[PDB]
Amino acid sequence: FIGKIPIMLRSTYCLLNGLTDRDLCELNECPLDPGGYFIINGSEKVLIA
Amino acid sequence: VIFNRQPTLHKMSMMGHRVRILPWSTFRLNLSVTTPYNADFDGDEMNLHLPQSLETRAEIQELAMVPRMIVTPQSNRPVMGIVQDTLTAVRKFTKRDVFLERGEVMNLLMFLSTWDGKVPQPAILKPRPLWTGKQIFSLIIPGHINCIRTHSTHPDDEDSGPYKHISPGDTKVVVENGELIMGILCKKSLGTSAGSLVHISYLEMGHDITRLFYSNIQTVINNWLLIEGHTIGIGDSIADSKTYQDIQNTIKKAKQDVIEVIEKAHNNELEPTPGNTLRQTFENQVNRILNDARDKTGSSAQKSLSEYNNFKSMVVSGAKGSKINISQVIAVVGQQNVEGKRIPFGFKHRTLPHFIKDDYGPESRGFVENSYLAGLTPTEFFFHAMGGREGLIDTAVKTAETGY
Amino acid sequence: MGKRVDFSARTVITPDPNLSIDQVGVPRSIAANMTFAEIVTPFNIDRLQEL
Amino acid sequence: RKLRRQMDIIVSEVSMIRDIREREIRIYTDAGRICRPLLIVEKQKLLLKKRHIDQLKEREYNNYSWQDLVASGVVEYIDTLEEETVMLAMTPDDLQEKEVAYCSTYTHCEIHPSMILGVCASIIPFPDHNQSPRNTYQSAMGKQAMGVYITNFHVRMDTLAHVLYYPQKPLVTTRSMEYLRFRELPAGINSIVAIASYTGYNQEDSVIMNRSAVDRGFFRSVFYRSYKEQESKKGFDQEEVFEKPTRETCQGMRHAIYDKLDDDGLIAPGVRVSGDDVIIGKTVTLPRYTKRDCSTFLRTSETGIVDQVMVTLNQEGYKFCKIRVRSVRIPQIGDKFASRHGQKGTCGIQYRQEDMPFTCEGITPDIIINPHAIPSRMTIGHLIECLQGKVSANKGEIGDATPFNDAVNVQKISNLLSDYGYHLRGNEVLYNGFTGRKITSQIFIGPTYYQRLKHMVDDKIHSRARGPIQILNRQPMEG
Amino acid sequence: RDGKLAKPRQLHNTLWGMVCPAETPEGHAVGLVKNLALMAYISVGSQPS
Amino acid sequence: DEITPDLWQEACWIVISSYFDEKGLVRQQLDSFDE
Amino acid sequence: MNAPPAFESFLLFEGEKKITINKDTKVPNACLFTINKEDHTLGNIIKSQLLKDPQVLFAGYKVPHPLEHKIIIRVQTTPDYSPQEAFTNAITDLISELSLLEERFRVAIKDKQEG
Amino acid sequence: PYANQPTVRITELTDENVKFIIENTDLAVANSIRRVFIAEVPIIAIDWVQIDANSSVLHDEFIAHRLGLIPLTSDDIVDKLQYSRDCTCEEFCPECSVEFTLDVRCNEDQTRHVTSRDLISNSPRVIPVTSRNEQDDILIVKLRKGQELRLRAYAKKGFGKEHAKWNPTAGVAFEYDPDNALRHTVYPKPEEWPKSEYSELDEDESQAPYDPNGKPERFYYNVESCGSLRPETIVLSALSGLKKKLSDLQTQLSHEIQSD
Amino acid sequence: QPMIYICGECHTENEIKSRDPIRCRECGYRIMYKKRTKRLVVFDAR
Amino acid sequence: MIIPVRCFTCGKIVGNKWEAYLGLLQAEYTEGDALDALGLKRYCCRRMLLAHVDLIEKLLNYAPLEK
RNA sequence: AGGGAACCCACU
Ligand SMILES: [Mg+2]
Ligand SMILES: [Zn+2]
Ligand SMILES: [Zn+2]
Ligand SMILES: [Zn+2]
Repeated sequence: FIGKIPIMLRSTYCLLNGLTDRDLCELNECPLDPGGYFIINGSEKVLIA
Repeated sequence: VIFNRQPTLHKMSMMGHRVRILPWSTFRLNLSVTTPYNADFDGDEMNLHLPQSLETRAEIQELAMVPRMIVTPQSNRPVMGIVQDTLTAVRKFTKRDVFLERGEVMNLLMFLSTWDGKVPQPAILKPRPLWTGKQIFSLIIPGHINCIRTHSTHPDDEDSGPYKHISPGDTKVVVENGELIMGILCKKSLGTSAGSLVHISYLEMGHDITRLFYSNIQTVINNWLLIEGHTIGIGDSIADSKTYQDIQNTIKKAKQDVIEVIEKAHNNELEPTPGNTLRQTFENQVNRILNDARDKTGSSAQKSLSEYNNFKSMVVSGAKGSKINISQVIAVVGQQNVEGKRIPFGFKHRTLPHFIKDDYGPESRGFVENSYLAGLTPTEFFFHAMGGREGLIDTAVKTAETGY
Repeated sequence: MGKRVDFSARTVITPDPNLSIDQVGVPRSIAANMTFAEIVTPFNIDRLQEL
Repeated sequence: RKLRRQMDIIVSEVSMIRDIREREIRIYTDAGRICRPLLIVEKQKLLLKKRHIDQLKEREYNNYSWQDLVASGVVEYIDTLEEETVMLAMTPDDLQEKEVAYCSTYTHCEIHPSMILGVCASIIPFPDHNQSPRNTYQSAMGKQAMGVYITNFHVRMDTLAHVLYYPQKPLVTTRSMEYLRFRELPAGINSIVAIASYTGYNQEDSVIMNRSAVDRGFFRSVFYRSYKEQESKKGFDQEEVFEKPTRETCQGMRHAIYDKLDDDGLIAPGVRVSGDDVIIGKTVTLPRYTKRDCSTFLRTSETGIVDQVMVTLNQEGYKFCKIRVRSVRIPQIGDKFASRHGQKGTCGIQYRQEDMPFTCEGITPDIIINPHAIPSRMTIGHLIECLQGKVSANKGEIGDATPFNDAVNVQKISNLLSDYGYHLRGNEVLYNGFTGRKITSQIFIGPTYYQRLKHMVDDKIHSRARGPIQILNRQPMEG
Repeated sequence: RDGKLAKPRQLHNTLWGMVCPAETPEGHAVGLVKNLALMAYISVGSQPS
Repeated sequence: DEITPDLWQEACWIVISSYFDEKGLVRQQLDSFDE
Repeated sequence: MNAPPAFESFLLFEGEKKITINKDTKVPNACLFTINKEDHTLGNIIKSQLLKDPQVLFAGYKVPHPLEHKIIIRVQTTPDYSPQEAFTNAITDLISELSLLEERFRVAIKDKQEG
Repeated sequence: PYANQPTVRITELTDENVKFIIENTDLAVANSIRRVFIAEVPIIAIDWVQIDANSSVLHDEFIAHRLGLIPLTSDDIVDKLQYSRDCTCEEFCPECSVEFTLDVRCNEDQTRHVTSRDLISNSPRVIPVTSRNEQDDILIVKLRKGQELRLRAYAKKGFGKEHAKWNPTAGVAFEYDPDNALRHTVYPKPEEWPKSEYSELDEDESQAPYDPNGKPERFYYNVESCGSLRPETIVLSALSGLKKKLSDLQTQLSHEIQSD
Repeated sequence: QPMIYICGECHTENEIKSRDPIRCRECGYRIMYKKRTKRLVVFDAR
Repeated sequence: MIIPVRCFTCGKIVGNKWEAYLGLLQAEYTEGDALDALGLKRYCCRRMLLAHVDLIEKLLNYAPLEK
């Protein structure tokens, strides 16, 4: 173990990757939420190009 | 209280007001004071300061109250005039053929704070008693001031022909002995320019009488506007088919002229003017052709407008808009410029990948040949976006330079 | 050269064609939160006592 | 190019530029090159054929997707450098033969020119009919508009959130709005708007609103604020604990009542709260004795009802609470509104239904905006939207305001509106509400999509008369 | 944003189809913060081997 | 074979719809992070 | 925060008077009638009825401010008449017309319902 | 110097609208009657809601607002009821209110629609209009399994001037001088304006000739009811209410004149 | 005294004592919600 | 989120029309025909139905807090 | 009894 990497939501290595809308709603996630951001201490962060 | 809007650019950015308590959560302002503050009601916020002693209260009362600020020493002319609805409406109100019945007159007199309670004799007694707009407005004018002005649509040769003193179009404003004898009121007569009616009222009567003059114009005219109405719609943006064909012919001829200039330059038959390289000469000729086309189409569009057209109503009153705005809505939008030049070749020898290389024609370099009503083509849309970006940037940088 | 000050207020502005040019409409909550110190005299003691 | 279009050795992402005048060929596989897809033109024909459209129409079943278009070499990604060498047709109409051909050597065609716009500018109807700074202004204001920001908002404890009661999708849309999910999560209401002078209270960009409509839920919204707090046991000397403090033991208790708290030191959902009301009771033991109040109070000047109360442990295992307070916001004088055309204003006054001007049917405007906005702003898109919206409400369809559409012009819309029994330019005869008299001028009136912006006067109003001061300089605090 | 040259804040011709010509903040950042056009894509890179 | 104008409008929006069905709107973020 | 209660537009506050009468001193035989918690409905009908009276020289009304609930009616009559008399007679005429209209509407409804 | 003598004709009378013409009156009276239809005809509506349970996806004020907007049959009761502010009762009594209760829980796997049919009244004659024995019931909220709504509400007398929920109309059509003989409007291009349904012009004529001696007579109304009152009862209640306003003003003015 | 909380996962009510860590007795979930108040809540229907 | 009870503009009841309108659409009515069948004549009421987005179904997709 | 700095977004 060498550290932890914050994971971008709905990316390949997120727990939501590939879930159906019904599965997302069971997790209390909005199916329309596009992802593409991080959660750091509860706060949603987006990287600006 | 002292009222203030930032940035505080001149004396009239901080003026004294008397407080009136009202229900909801906003500061409420009379429309005429928006001009000194450079304020509007699209989310602006203003500051209030309450003087805390009789001495500061007396200072504000005697030096800085709004009425004392009506004329500015920056340019020896009023800083406040009649604006927006009141201006458009008063222009309509004072037209020669505005007639009011007994009841309408009584209502308007209801809104005249300085009225002495005597209903004037109507201008028309038979077959029916009718008052004109000019008679009521004469009731609004203070004292016995004397003022001559001209309406904005006053023809230039009228003053030298016959009818100099009996205007066919009612375009000469004459206030004599406090009475509006003739003429259509507009920005030239009720605005902030030197020698306007409001200026003469301030100079002849005090700040107090003139304060009442501002307020009464507003209350009486707004209440008449409740009958007259004022709108702007799609129908004001249209022109007749003959006008459209004339505009299209003008544009087509201008395009062919630019083609001829290009073909001349391509054969080395073009000679530079003194003090100009050949490319500057070619650009001068092209820009001249396109400017002439824009002017001619604008004139055609302006000629097509009827007296009921609402764009024209707001332009002639001086309340909002210009003849250029009308030309761009009805006729072409015209040339788009960046840094004073036609659209540059941002790609290699091309303004966009949709053109061929070395295309100096109007479409390629940013001449928008459509009106806003017709809608811009994609390339015109992008070139117009480049042009507009220029203005946004100018604002956002000039501010700091000027502030320093 | 500049400072923050007491006895000041700020809010959105909205038009009122029914005010004189020298008036300003002020909401009640602002009017209730800002004060002017009035000196008691025999002229005004009753009015101020009720206040 | 053949290899890239087959996807054999060169992936679609790769850029290959030939500078003919120079004698350089430049190939880029870097990351970070911006590109866009374009239709390939060979000779003077699209490689995209009717069969590709047929296969895409059934993509639900046959699974034929966008990737198959790219694989069949019918579409290509072109980055800016390669675009320098492309001869691009705006529409397939440019490939049609013409008396004097302009180019006749096109290599590519646009899929649709409206794709030049981003997400926010794609919701503007008829943007090609507005002055460009106005499109720029809407592009910002649309990000300030209240809607339903996300479907799972009930489970989110965001610091700030606004939710509109009754969002509608616009009667007049662009085709690119289908992909932005604006239908699903709309941020506005189609409003009956009249462009008129009426009593003077919409001058200088202000608007007049119908109070009876507001009474019925027009643009009513709800504001949420979340407060968070945690109890820290950092040191054996001092520890913070959630509790309902009492004035005998705790010392720094404000004069606010603490009886709204439960025995766990927390307020319960459904309790009404006002500014300077305690919502989380918390005490810290000292090194009126042995306890210092450090409770959380509702922000000053705000009010609402506790919506929900969540209790957890944070990362280091300390007890942790978040409290969401809800506040219903009824639109009022000073609140800010905007159409999609950069026409923004604050509400200047509200009239009840009977005071509003009316058509010969019972119809009164929801909003009255002032005609002096248009002439210098030149937002003709707004007027055309109103005209088409009137047609679309009468006909029972959604108007198409996609920008560069030749099948739509003002005359066609006007002709349609005449068929439904209205004046073809959108004007109506209105009657004055106060007196019942007709208004001499006829009034432009129709449905227009309006937005309620987050800027509300009750979050801005502020006054001071000798309050708190800064420590270093003794001048009034900021904010 | 403190710099006052217009040139990098201008809408360059090559933004066509890549960056929205309309969406940009109207403050100090005008022209410096941009937004992708709807169909724009950014390459992730690949090996030239 | 050839798409005709009256069909062209529907065809172009079908192509664009398929594009967005495949990619979404934040594909650049997700692809960059996956890489 | 600063919203007035809705009932404020039609409920008299404690001590507030429904109607006050003052003389207009600029001209003879003129009165101002201030009415609290009324709006254009009453003001307009009363003014129009007064204009029907041949002994009324001036009749008009206004709402001084839309956010307040007061109307002012100004009436001037000939010297052989009184503005108080004109105001009273105008209200009586309006009541009579409304009573007749209600009777006739009842009769018309009955006719329509029968056939 | 005296009163008008209006006449009335009913041209259409259904359960939801009444269409009629008033002749030989003045525009001010016609408009005042219109205004009274909208804002000063009393009606019964829910104006007090106590929520005992609400597990729906809609917050309490949302539900309460929707309940306030449900029209209730008021046709004969409303004249009997007193205004709650005037009643001597301490909270709410049958002389100034009507009690409603609602208690719905979703125990099944299909969505439960809470409609106005679930509003149970204490008065058989004051009920949701859609519950009167086609028109569906008004949706209040939708529940999924395990969610519940339980509340108690009181309906009281009021008029549209206070809140639009007490407005009995669903559109008041009003119109005079269909052919523009008085020129109270001026058409820039008269020929492109469609005819009024009350026009009596030929298809080749756009507007009537100007009438210099004309006055507005003959006002056309189409009063549509929201269901709380019958349309004719709306009209009659308006006439009576405007008359009452005038009578009260007359009494106050008599006191004021006598007091000086 | 009871202080009933609802589990965020299994929706089970369960007692919690101040100074007791947050944890559902059934499923061990660490997020709980307070129950609606018993105080009188009354709205005008406006 | 849920169909408004009244038309904002005129106050006509529309809150009892949404399920019927959805029914008519699935029975192959065009929106204009369905709105005519429901008696929605003024374009304000028609706007109410035409532009509604029934977001409450999406909200009903989430499990409630209390069983 | 009451902090502060930094940065970001936004409004006129
Ligand atoms: Mg501004
Ligand atoms: Zn009672
Ligand atoms: Zn559990
Ligand atoms: Zn309606």
